[PDB]
Amino acid sequence: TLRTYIFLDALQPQLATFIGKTARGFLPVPGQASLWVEIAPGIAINRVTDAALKATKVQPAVQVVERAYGLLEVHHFDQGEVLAAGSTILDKLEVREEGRLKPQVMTHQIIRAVEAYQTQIINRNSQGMMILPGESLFILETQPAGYAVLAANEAEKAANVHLVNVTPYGAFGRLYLAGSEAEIDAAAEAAEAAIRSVSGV
Amino acid sequence: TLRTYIFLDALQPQLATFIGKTARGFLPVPGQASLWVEIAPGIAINRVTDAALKATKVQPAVQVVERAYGLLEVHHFDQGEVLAAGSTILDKLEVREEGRLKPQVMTHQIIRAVEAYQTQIINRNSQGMMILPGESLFILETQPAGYAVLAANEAEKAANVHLVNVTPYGAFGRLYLAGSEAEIDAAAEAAEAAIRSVSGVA
Amino acid sequence: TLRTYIFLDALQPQLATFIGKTARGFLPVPGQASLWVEIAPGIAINRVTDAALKATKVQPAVQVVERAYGLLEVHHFDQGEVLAAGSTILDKLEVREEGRLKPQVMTHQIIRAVEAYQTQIINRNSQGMMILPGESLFILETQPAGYAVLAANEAEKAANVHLVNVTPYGAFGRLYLAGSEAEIDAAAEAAEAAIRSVSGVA
Amino acid sequence: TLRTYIFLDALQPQLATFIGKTARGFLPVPGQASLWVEIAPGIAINRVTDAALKATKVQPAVQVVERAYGLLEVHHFDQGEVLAAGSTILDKLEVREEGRLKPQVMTHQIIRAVEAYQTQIINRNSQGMMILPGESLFILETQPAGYAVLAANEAEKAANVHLVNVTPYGAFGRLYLAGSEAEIDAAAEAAEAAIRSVSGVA
Amino acid sequence: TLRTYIFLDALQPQLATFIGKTARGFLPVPGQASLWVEIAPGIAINRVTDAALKATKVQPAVQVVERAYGLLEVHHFDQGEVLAAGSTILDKLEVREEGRLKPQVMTHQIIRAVEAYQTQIINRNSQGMMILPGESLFILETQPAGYAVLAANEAEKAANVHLVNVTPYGAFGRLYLAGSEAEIDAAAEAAEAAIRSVSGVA
Amino acid sequence: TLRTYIFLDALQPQLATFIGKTARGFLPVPGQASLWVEIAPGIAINRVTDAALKATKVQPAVQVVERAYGLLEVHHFDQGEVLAAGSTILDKLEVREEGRLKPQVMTHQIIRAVEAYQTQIINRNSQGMMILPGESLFILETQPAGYAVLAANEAEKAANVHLVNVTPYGAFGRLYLAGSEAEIDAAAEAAEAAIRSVSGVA
Amino acid sequence: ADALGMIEVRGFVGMVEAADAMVKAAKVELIGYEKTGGGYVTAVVRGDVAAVKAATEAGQRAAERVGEVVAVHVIPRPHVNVDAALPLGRTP
Amino acid sequence: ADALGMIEVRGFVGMVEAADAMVKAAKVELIGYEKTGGGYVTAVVRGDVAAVKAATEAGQRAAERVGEVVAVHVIPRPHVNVDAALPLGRTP
Amino acid sequence: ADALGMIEVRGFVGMVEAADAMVKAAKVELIGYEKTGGGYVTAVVRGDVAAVKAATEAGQRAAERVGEVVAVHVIPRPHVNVDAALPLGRTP
Amino acid sequence: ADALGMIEVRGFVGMVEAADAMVKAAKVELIGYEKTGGGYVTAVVRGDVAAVKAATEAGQRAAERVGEVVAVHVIPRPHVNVDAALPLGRTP
Amino acid sequence: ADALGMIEVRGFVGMVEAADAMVKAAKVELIGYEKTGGGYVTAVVRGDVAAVKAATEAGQRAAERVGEVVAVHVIPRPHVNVDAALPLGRTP
Repeated sequence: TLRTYIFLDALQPQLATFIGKTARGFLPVPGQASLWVEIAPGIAINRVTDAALKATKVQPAVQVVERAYGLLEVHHFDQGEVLAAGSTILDKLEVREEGRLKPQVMTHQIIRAVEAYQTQIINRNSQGMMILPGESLFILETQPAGYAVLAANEAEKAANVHLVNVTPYGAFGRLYLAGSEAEIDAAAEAAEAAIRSVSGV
Repeated sequence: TLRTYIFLDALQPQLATFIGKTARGFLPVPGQASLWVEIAPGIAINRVTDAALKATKVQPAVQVVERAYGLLEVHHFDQGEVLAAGSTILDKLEVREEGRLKPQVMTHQIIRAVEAYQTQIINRNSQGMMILPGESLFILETQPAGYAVLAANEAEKAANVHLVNVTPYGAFGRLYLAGSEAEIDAAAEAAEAAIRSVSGVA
Repeated sequence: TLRTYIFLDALQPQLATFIGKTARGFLPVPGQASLWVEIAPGIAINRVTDAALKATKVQPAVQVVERAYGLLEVHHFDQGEVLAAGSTILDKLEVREEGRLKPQVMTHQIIRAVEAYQTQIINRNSQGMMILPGESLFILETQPAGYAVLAANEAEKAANVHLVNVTPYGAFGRLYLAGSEAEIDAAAEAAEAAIRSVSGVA
Repeated sequence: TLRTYIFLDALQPQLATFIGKTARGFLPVPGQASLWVEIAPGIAINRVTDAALKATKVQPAVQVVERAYGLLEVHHFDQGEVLAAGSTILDKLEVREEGRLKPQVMTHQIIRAVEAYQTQIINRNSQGMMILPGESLFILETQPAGYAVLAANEAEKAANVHLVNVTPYGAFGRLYLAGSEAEIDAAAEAAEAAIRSVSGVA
Repeated sequence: TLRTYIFLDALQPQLATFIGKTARGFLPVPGQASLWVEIAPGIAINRVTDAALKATKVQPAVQVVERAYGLLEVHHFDQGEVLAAGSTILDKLEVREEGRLKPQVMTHQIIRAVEAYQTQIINRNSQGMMILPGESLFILETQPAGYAVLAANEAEKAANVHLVNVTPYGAFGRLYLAGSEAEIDAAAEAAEAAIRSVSGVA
Repeated sequence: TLRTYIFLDALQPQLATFIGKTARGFLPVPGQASLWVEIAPGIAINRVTDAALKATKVQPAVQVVERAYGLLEVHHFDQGEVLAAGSTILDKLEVREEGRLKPQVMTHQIIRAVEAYQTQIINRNSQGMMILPGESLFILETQPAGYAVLAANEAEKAANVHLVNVTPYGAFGRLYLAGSEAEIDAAAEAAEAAIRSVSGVA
Repeated sequence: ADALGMIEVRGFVGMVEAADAMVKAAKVELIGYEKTGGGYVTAVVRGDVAAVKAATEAGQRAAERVGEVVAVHVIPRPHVNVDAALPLGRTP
Repeated sequence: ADALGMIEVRGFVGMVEAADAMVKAAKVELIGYEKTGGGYVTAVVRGDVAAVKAATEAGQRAAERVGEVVAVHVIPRPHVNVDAALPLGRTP
Repeated sequence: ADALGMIEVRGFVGMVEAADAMVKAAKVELIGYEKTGGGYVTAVVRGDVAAVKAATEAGQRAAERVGEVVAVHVIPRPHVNVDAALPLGRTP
Repeated sequence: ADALGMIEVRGFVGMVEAADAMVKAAKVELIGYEKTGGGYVTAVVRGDVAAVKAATEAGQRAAERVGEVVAVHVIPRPHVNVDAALPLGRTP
Repeated sequence: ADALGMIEVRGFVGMVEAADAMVKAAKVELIGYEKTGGGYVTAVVRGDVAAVKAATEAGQRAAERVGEVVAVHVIPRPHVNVDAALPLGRTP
């Protein structure tokens, strides 16, 4: 059951840096074309990874067999190689581009002027950049989970924010973005437009 | 969606110590009033935390984004600040006291004279005080998970027990309590009376 | 609520080694008879553990209270002692042999000649033995989770493979096996025949 | 070079619980005679452990192979078996009883009525029981680090305390104890009278 | 023997955020006056911490008893309260202001246009903000280790850089700063001019 | 000061797998020429890494700035590229080939027929392949710590054993190998012939 | 009943430092202070026997640094006629 | 159960003055006395450890005035096998 | 059957501290105490020879701090006539 | 199973005095005796390891005075294949 | 079939220590023992060739401590006529 299929054209610097900090695999560098596949059940993603690696010469970074599901990331400098790996992944699953689920948006909010007491909690439980007291915050949950990296890529692509934390796998993909208020507002507009501009089921 | 809203009059010593051991935030001291809010979906708890911290001068300890849910603890020495924070929390969600889910008691057992082979497993996978071999054990699961801290507060308040483990977040909130037989019996009676005295939506 | 009850007559060496590596409890050695009980809710497995330890002199290795469920392992050198512990476990739950859930086989695939880029990810994310590049991989998911130890036990018993990983607790029990092509094929035949030979509730 | 050879003739309950919570190998149950061996250098402890296991029936729990201090714990019900394992360990090391170092009480402090702000740091960085605010705290550093378990054993054997933490390894041996005032005073007196009454060569 | 005694009169925000991320205790907020005491030997810092907490209103975050040293951090909004805690700590240690070791800049090295192959190893072994590929890196080690937070405080106070990782405890105090070229040059100039201008005993 | 400079001209599969499991960087695959550099002091290895990455097409996996030492592992398919990175690292350090310390085997023990109680402690404290009970064990320590990977590489290159654990960094370089008796004898002979046939400063 | 703990310092400053250090170092209750004239003021804490034994020896050790301590004494059980006739804060 | 304290005086007179001062100085229970013959008698008090450490240290000084104190010792936690086989007042 | 262990202390105080340290250090059975008059009492533990050899080395070590130990001895196998004629607790 | 104690004396007189002193000085069980010919006989006691370490050191001390002791050795845990192959009295 | 390992000790006690150390240090089978008179008993282990070479040199080193080792030999392939006539525990 295909839950998420998104093709990132080029990884932004903070997104590639966060993926290389938090992944378990061949870590990406900024500027590479990426791909994210999340299927159900969680162990057939090994077969998906093997199909992609037998077809193309992409390198995988995130391949996490989760509680119920499984997310795969593959990447290469060539968009043609990454799209060929994606076509092989879709041909192995016997589905197409529209077999994925359309990402629901559970909660999107912009928190103005986050106090110090909340920032200490938020970036004790983060893995990327630190949010400072007084800076704004954008939160975002997407079901299925694999679209939060799409939101992070298209949010950093159109603004100047801090990727605090993104959880690309699990029940709900989450997203923490920090920065000034106009930049958080533009990043929130870009991220919501990028999530709502994806077809699915 | 409000799942848990429980107000604690005063944190007992072992409960405040366990929360300061296992919390991610500003640790509580004993004697402080407390407030546990668990909502769904688990990222709006940041908006709830921001509302409470803009309103009052309370200090937060536990704010854990779970797989599907989100918990919040705030605390302050004065009870009026914590109650005003709770009123601001309920106004942000536009719900009331009774909008919370009424907690089910899905397991309550008093395991008496626990052998060494079981105690070593139990307090290999706990954080609080260590249950000894031969002592008793009270177990508890409450759904939603945010009422296990109410059970731990009102169970330590009425007996002399060891808080072996409490887990206020997840699909089921768990509670481990050790001590002598009659004191575990009194704490079990107090905790079962405390969870069943909570109004809410079934 | 019973979900899994499987009696292992003898732990194979790699399975006993993996359980002693990744268990929180008294470590099993090879040659011992094992027993795996997984019930719901997650905290009544403490009562099941106490019942087994008060009845017999069996010794527990895995007693994991999961999010929504709870797993139990007990073991001893004597199959009669382990089966008496199992009889007391089934008498405490007031259920029978067939009260367990019949395990579904939700995915079984033999991935032959696994590339290096996949093996590095797999045995970065495993605890047991390591898969090398070029070796075949057998993967398996069973629902409920407690039958993956039966799958691993019989698959090592009828072949010569490497137990890369097995996760006997959770929503889905997983199994990773590595080795040569014919031996992965024989282990796959043995595991797929050993899971489907389990009676119980569909 | 033999540093620490101590024979714990009876594991007290909180000490056995702490060893089972922080143990690596086959964790013990109380009432067992234990035996701690720490040598220099720290790679010879595998041959020592193998000699003890081929000689006797003992079961090892703590066997740490760190920088050049090799710690080994073995235990069994039978004190004869534990002394036989210790004799085989001393024969395989080709040393005697008195080749161990005489233990050295370095720093013994009793901190009366510890505030809450310090207890959160103390038992956020502990493994055993929790120190509650207001309770007295006894800390202890001994040299070599392997005699801290004798200190914890006799300190629990005398007075009714809480074993907060004890570090049997490293360059120095920690011991954190918590309770009331007179009980911590009696435990500190017994631990000091048990450490420096041990024969050895400084 | 007192090694480090530095009084951070105002915590800058990224330094306060990093201390709250990596501290075991009561987290500081930006604007508070902080203090750092590092002594040798180690476990006397418990009595030092208790003396400071009984004297003043201060509220500690980093209190790490270490393999050979011991570090303490206390902080409060009132700079007079923090300085009175420092005077109490100096009186309990029976030393004065100038008894601290004068810090020594060992290795200041500016690495420019750090390639993406290296940034992942830099930040995977860090806790604070991530270094982006192409940004300059400043590394710094001072002896004693407790003055690295002074270097981090003054480097954030002068220039506009990202704090990657500061390690105030150990044999030497690391400091990783990221940012653009002129800003790393200004922050390095401020850190050099802030460390070597501290009066002490060499 | 150059402690360890060894050029692994081909990574064997289990060594490449262990490095991919325990590396904080970009993972290697079998067949690549590796290169290990260990220096003193510990933080010059960042400038060394920068120089190597700006010079050549190599890709780093292990780069650990430890308590006192610093390690670096670069690797690429082209052995000329890896030797050019080695020449760049030597020219940045301003040392030569023979400035490395000559590695000395400190301990070479074979612990044939390891009983299960020792196996569980060995493989709970390891990352590589599991050791099964009854199999032989080869422990090894080399000084400096970086030559243990050369020992593991040549030992897997000659015989057919299981790699249990190797420690490339620290004061001592450990190596645990498991297999049958003749295979462990062959791997021990090959690793001993690998270590002491390396020139350098005594 | 509750055990009795007394510090007598010639001087009001040395008594308050004693009365501050006794209630910080134990769970005792400072009930008041007695002014017997001549510069002698006397602090009284009153808790159980294990705490007042550690409070006063942390009260005497803290009050010798600032003043002149006259007498320090710990009564483990004062008689019920002592508390009923003398002002020690537990008068029935 | 409770903490165990003992005063052994060679002579019945110094034992009772030890026993009279122990029950007055702290809240203990004089459970009895053990004649061992040859002029030795042992007064046994049994309360919590904060009181019996203060009772027997005051009961010794009252018995060093009139008698001949042989041994003073306080056991804070006597084992449950001691309380069943020896007469210390807590035999089940 | 069981091995025999004995501590003899001139005084009831040093015998109970001997009897406390024996039953805490091993899995023995304190069967009683023998009063041969003149100020002598004899604590008798009786278990297996693994335990009573290590119990009475703890009973000797603790009673020498608090008294005058007369004699410490362990019999690994007492004869069938000794237990049937002397009061050692295992008389059939 | 149980531990294994052995005294080998060149001579039947020195074996029986070795065998009699082992079963008196500890709680062991003399399972038999092995006649390997040429003057060598071996007394085999077999009990727990705390007794067979005390018995065979008392069997040797009594046999060196009357005979010629060849070998004394105590096996604390003999392997299960040794008791299945060699006649030690615990053959299943 | 399987390889053949032998320890010959002048004395029964040094053989059992040899026969115990061989089955612990490898996966071998102690098939029996041969009493050829004069006090020459001989332990025979029999397993695969890499283990019996490690069993005997762990049994030779262990039997020289307590006995008189006469001969040690390991046969990698004993011929099928040897196993049919001589009693090596694999008689067809």
